[PDB]
Amino acid sequence: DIQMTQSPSSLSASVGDRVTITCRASQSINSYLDWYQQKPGKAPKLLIYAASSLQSGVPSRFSGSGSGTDFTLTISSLQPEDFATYYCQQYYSTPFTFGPGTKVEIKRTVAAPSVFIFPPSDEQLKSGTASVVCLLNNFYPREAKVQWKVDNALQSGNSQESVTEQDSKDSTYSLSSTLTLSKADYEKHKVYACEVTHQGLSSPVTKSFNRGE
Amino acid sequence: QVQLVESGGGVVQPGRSLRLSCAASGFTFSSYGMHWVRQAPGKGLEWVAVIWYDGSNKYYADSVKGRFTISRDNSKNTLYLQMNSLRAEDTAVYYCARDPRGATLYYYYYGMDVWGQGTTVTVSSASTKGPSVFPLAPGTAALGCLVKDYFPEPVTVSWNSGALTSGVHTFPAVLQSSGLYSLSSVVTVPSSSLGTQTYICNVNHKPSNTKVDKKVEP
Repeated sequence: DIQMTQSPSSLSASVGDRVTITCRASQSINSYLDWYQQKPGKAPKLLIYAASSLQSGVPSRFSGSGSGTDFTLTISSLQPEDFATYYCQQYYSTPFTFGPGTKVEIKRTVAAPSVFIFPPSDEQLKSGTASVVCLLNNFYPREAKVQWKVDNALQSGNSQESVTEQDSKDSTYSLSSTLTLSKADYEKHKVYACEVTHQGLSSPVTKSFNRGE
Repeated sequence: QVQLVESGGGVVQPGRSLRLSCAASGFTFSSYGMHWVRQAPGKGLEWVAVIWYDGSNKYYADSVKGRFTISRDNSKNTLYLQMNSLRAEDTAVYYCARDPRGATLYYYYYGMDVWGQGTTVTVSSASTKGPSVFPLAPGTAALGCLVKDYFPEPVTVSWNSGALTSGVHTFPAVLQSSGLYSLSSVVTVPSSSLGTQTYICNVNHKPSNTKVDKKVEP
């Protein structure tokens, strides 16, 4: 089979920018390449076929080039409606393979997250389980790192993270981390701390609480 | 009003089988190749199968070869995908798409130029189950709701019955090792309004016919 790769994984751009993303085939696929645009919760949409031909109805600010193993998709002037994920696809040989996609996101100034930590509720505890939540709110860019400590001991394997899509208004992201324990463990410990790493912060920020205070 | 309409999605236990249908209309179905493409939650597009305009030949992705069968009936304007021996990793939205493949416009016109809307397949052993809703108690304060242990997707969450929308962040759900989903929904409010403003998350889980209104209090 033929392997497709893309680069970069994500890029931050502004309206009016000239955007260029690339696709690479593991072997020559001549001009047998499609480009697609997809927006969250919707079907892909054909932009370019045969490496350089514009699909009917698609704005001319889009274009494509390359042949063989290297291809590019270019948006001459980014419009608000172009912030999306873009995929290449070879149809030179079966099985037909997509690239991993390049997410074109909205650039903004660095914004450090706001950190909140929540103890498990009385109600949850009555049912034998403890969930401790740390919120990283309204930061940019998307790369952020959360870490849990219980009585200064380092947790691993008991947390799960989730991240929002780029907010439409301020273009920030938000992150939720949930530390899940048995009610019995939770009550054998005192200090619960979420430690956050992010470009917007001089040094990591720690939010903590003492159990039952 | 060229249109592809998928159907047949749903929950299915691992090892069991399922059939998707894609009804085509508004064009000459018998002149187009057809693809199935799927997208796992949070993942990119993965190609599943293709079949040519006259059902001549059919090709499959390696991960579904031997287990999936693509077929078509040109007198019913329909494309099918028979899925057997379903595995957890098969869980996705499945799309059908048409592909002229040089049949029209240009001999080099190859591409999926029209897509269906997608139909979700979920492969899991879990039983339908409504969520538990726990409060995340609070110049700006954060509060929220932890929506825990439900199956299947999705839940919808609103605050004060849709009245409160600014500063609301409802995260993507995560699948726990239990096979049950969990998500949280949070909102930041002025610290002043606590005690003066009431905050209630509204959660509904239609597959359980479960509806829960949770007051989130300081």
